Amino acid sequence: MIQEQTMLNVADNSGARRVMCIKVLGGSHRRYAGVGDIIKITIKEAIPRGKVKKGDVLKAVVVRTKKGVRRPDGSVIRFDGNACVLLNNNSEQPIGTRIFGPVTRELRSEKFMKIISLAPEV
Amino acid sequence: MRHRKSGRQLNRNSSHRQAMFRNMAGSLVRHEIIKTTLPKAKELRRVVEPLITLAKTDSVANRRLAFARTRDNEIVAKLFNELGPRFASRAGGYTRILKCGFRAGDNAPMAYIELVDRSE
Amino acid sequence: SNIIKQLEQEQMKQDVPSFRPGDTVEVKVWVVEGSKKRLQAFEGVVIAIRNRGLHSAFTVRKISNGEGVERVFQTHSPVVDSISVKRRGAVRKAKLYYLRERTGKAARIKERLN
Amino acid sequence: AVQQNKPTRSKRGMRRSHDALTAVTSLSVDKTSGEKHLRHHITADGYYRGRKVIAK
Amino acid sequence: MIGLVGKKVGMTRIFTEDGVSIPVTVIEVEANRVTQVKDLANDGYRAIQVTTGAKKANRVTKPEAGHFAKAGVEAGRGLWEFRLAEGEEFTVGQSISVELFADVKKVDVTGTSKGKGFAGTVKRWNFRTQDATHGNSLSHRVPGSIGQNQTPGKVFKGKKMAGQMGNERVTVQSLDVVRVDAERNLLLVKGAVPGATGSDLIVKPAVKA
RNA sequence: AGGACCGAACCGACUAAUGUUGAAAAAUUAGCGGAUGACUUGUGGCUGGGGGUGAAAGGCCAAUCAAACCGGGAGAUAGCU
RNA sequence: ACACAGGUGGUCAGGUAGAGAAUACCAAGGCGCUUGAGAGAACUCGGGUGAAGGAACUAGGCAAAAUGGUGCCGUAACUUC
RNA sequence: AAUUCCUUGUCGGGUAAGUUCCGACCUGCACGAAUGGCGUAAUGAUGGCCAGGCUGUCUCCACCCGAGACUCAGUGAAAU
RNA sequence: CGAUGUCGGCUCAUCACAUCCUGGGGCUGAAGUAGGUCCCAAGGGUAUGGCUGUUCGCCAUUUAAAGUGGUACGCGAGCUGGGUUUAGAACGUCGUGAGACAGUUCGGUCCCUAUCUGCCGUGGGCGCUGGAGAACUGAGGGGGGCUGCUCCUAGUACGAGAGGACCGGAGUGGACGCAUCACUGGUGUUCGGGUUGUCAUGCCAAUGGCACUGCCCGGUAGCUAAAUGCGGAAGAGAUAAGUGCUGAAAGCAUCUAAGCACGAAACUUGCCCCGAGAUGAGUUCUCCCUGACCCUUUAAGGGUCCUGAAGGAACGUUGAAGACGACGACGUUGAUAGGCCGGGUGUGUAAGCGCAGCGAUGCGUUGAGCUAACCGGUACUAAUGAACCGUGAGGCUUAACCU
Ligand SMILES: [Mg+2]
Ligand SMILES: [Mg+2]
Ligand SMILES: [Mg+2]
Ligand SMILES: [Mg+2]
Ligand SMILES: [Mg+2]
Ligand SMILES: [Mg+2]
Ligand SMILES: [Mg+2]
Ligand SMILES: [Mg+2]
Ligand SMILES: [Mg+2]
Ligand SMILES: [Mg+2]
Ligand SMILES: [Mg+2]
Ligand SMILES: [Mg+2]
Ligand SMILES: [Mg+2]
Ligand SMILES: [Mg+2]
Ligand SMILES: [Mg+2]
Ligand SMILES: [Mg+2]
Ligand SMILES: [Mg+2]
Ligand SMILES: [Mg+2]
Ligand SMILES: [Mg+2]
Ligand SMILES: [Mg+2]
Ligand SMILES: [Mg+2]
Ligand SMILES: [Mg+2]
Ligand SMILES: [Mg+2]
Ligand SMILES: [Mg+2]
Ligand SMILES: [Mg+2]
Ligand SMILES: [Mg+2]
Ligand SMILES: [Mg+2]
Ligand SMILES: [Mg+2]
Ligand SMILES: [Mg+2]
Ligand SMILES: [Mg+2]
Ligand SMILES: [Mg+2]
Ligand SMILES: [Mg+2]
Ligand SMILES: [Mg+2]
Ligand SMILES: [Mg+2]
Ligand SMILES: [Mg+2]
Ligand SMILES: [Mg+2]
Ligand SMILES: [Mg+2]
Ligand SMILES: [Mg+2]
Ligand SMILES: [Mg+2]
Ligand SMILES: [Mg+2]
Ligand SMILES: [Mg+2]
Ligand SMILES: [Mg+2]
Ligand SMILES: [Mg+2]
Ligand SMILES: [Mg+2]
Ligand SMILES: [Mg+2]
Ligand SMILES: [Mg+2]
Ligand SMILES: [Mg+2]
Ligand SMILES: [Mg+2]
Ligand SMILES: [Mg+2]
Repeated sequence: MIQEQTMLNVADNSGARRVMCIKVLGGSHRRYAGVGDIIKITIKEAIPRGKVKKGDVLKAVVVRTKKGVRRPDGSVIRFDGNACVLLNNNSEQPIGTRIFGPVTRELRSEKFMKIISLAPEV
Repeated sequence: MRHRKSGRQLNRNSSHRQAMFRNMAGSLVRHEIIKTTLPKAKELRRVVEPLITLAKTDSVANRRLAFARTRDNEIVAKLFNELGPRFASRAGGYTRILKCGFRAGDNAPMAYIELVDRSE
Repeated sequence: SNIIKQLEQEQMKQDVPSFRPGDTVEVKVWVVEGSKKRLQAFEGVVIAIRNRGLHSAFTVRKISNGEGVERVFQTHSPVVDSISVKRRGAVRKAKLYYLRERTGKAARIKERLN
Repeated sequence: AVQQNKPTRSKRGMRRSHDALTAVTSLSVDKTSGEKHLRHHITADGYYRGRKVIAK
Repeated sequence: MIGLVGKKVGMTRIFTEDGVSIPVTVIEVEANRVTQVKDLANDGYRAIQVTTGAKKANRVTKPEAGHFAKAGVEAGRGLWEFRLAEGEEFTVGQSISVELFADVKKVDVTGTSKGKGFAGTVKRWNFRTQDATHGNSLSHRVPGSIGQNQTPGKVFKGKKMAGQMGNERVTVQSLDVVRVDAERNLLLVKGAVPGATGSDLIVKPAVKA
């Protein structure tokens, strides 16, 4: 349930530490991104020698949210914070090379197969 | 918007309702019959009859509880000592309403509510 | 309603082992890992139980790699292969939601032992 | 918001088209005391359906 | 084909072998008993009329009882007509079971939606509320402006305004039939249907593919 | 020690909602400034209308004030309605 | 103008908690405010709580929400010290 | 610039994006020395701008407790 | 000019089409992809932000698109009051000065209880020709009508290659709408618990009152969205622009003159809702009523006596029905409501007693006690025969049967 102005932690060695969502892509007037949806972010905080720098503007797939994900049997998987993984603009595809914290199987998404293949849990 | 909701707000707030019905189960019990508006009478049955029920079992717990509601020992004396054993074998409906016309000063529908045997 | 019970309890499990909020359970859950069905383990503290017949459920909280993961299971879903009590927990409160405001050390809950 | 023209007496009439009261037609007489009373209501001497309930 | 009348029992769920929770509306479908057939000849159209359930005799009227009597079926809570369709044929007194649907696959379900009483514009029409704050005077949930100016100089018919919402006929189309159990008078359809628990429903095979 | 600080009474009146045929011809409620000082208040006194008084706004001078109120000139005058 | 939510100087200062004449609860004393009875629609007023988000509102964070005590530790620029 | 018309001047900063803000430039339409000039610690219910927290301000509204509204009884207005 | 308040915003919209997107089509300096231009088309759809009072604009980032206009430059008895914005004040500039600016700057009261029209809801009356209960037919009216992306066909047609389709099919989304409460949650001042301060119930223990429900932690039913189900259609008809067949007028040509085939989100249908006050008041099924008298201007006349059905309605118990009316359930041959029993659920181990400890407090009895609107049962309580309204066989004419 991410929207414009939402802050997210990063889930990769991209160097971004805090990003802010400035657009929920994927449809006119579309209001929320969650599950594994692709938002557009600006970067509010990065480390000193990272692959990205603060004030950069690219995209990211969201991979963890406080709202979580429902499953075919009713159950829910929630997360304590909201996290995404930076993708570069004209390719989606992740900038980082490693992934942190758990991710959900919804990512099965062909193009995010990498993310799951990295990344500790679920 | 009410759907399936019980309980009558009697144009009061929660505490006041509680105070009044406490103050009025004690009345009906003391006098075995009292005259009130019809709505209050109908609600009274929900406060009072479960005191009676409670009194069908004498125990230090139940008396104390009875005292928590009511907060008056004469009355918790009467349930338990008299009323509990009266209604010992009757399953509920310890009370009965008799409608009885209209209040002069404001036209409120009145009714007597009385214990089912009185004699008093 | 009498029909509905008929329908519901003919769909309920008759071996949900006992547990209570504070307990630490390991839930084994069927999942399709790529091409494979296979059991998979989720272990954490039961911080809430919703008791409602076929709809009964429990929320199991667990600190995965630095931050929390809560999942609520649907006690009677075929997805839930088995439930196991790894440690009897001693708390007093139906819903242990205060543990969210707790990290690592303050999070710990006495063992029940008894 | 107030009227621009005075409404007519006829209109006053029509508006009161529905405030006739209705007389009751439900009085019954108690079998055991012969006082009138409304259906399902007690009598003024406290009779109801023959038995003398109340007693005030 | 024709449809039956039933009662909305409640909702629950059917868990599926492969870990899916299908949410279902439990509809009771006691046998429907034909109380009148109609044809071109006599009525100008073909259809069955049916009753279902039972009615306290003291609450059946002379006229109703007359009618029921004729078809020689016992009174039900009501009567409902289903349009016959060139081919379909039925006889007075015939009993129709829920097994009518043993297939069909989807069904349209009609009920009388729960009753929300006098609803304002926000609820009834999803009107979006004004500022709570910033100066608003007695105008949060109010409905805004309702016209233009001299031109119209009136309000247009069908204007979205506050009033009764709920408690009207509503159809919900193409719901999956999940189960048909005649022995039990059960029709399980996937998803919620109109009306509070206990009220009448009409199930017809879904008209749309 | 202090036209010192925080803060009740007391003095005030920055914001908002309510009220606007008001509970009230200026207020209520929540917040707000001063609160030993150029403070605040009781009683009585003095200044009078081209006059007063004014840490000055044309403020205030009995629900009012770029000239009070009352009575008079007076039926001012009204090429206007 | 009203049996008007306004205005009106002074004196008195009980108990518990409290720095306190704040504040909560009480004592003495005084009161329930001169239409009531029911309903539990919209909408208005006054409050409580609110998933995820967190100023994206708006002229403006207006309004809310938030902070809030005591004692230690400890506090930058700048400075008329 | 409480002063600048042209003007959202130009450049820099801050923002994802800043007709405002800050720092600069000097082309001051039309600053300037007790009609005081330029500074200035502290003070300020003073104006402008940023940020942390905070939130129903907002996405986008839900639910609940209360005074009206609504029904009965009594009284009984108003503008026009 | 004895008052037609205003820029922008908010809310709500409604038309036009000179069409922004989606649809059809002609030409193209159209290979494909993607464009250009024009014709047809108004069914639906048609952005959030930074800055500024702004509209606009510029900028950032979306989108299929971010249309242009009219509606007192739509909309202040609907909100706002930033701009405009009287009275205070200041700068600059003008003026000897009072002052002034169509320069700037800081501050700065937005009334109105709806009679009529209109509109949204909802009743009462009468009518529909004896009266009544139903179920209908369907004239008419309203709703709805949007679209991305991926996959197949196919790396195919096309192309030197880059790239990359038409037609058709399959999925899965966005926004929107409806319903629903099963799930996930919110709330849940009527359920349970903890706790601060104080007062009371003599005291202890145990309780209750007040302090925003004192403050909090949870939470049943219900309501509910963020929750989960469904929708937009396919099809059919007649068309627009357009593409054509046959074909003369005009030995040819010609889509047209006669004749014929096609052709779009527009139209009529198909889908949903209302719907016989459709006074052109329709149809079908069922139900009820089988006494006499008097008078007058003697006629579809007025009255009286007796009668009083079907049904309506009343009264009570009431409802996921509700402002009130209304609608539904039930009224003893009874589950309608309350109570009562059992169960669930919530809370989370009451009180009391005992044991340990100096004590706070622990442990045991104990998953205890309590537990609303819930589920399954149960006549204990309340739903008394009755009253009232509505009648007593139903006009004339013609026709077809019928004696
Ligand atoms: Mg109920
Ligand atoms: Mg009242
Ligand atoms: Mg309702
Ligand atoms: Mg809004
Ligand atoms: Mg106001
Ligand atoms: Mg308001
Ligand atoms: Mg006109
Ligand atoms: Mg001082
Ligand atoms: Mg104040
Ligand atoms: Mg002070
Ligand atoms: Mg004096
Ligand atoms: Mg004055
Ligand atoms: Mg003069
Ligand atoms: Mg004079
Ligand atoms: Mg003279
Ligand atoms: Mg004169
Ligand atoms: Mg008084
Ligand atoms: Mg007074
Ligand atoms: Mg005090
Ligand atoms: Mg009183
Ligand atoms: Mg709050
Ligand atoms: Mg919230
Ligand atoms: Mg939160
Ligand atoms: Mg934050
Ligand atoms: Mg904005
Ligand atoms: Mg903004
Ligand atoms: Mg504020
Ligand atoms: Mg506050
Ligand atoms: Mg500057
Ligand atoms: Mg900003
Ligand atoms: Mg100067
Ligand atoms: Mg100076
Ligand atoms: Mg209320
Ligand atoms: Mg009245
Ligand atoms: Mg006027
Ligand atoms: Mg056109
Ligand atoms: Mg051209
Ligand atoms: Mg205008
Ligand atoms: Mg106004
Ligand atoms: Mg201004
Ligand atoms: Mg709930
Ligand atoms: Mg004690
Ligand atoms: Mg008290
Ligand atoms: Mg209270
Ligand atoms: Mg030819
Ligand atoms: Mg219909
Ligand atoms: Mg129980
Ligand atoms: Mg039951
Ligand atoms: Mg007769």
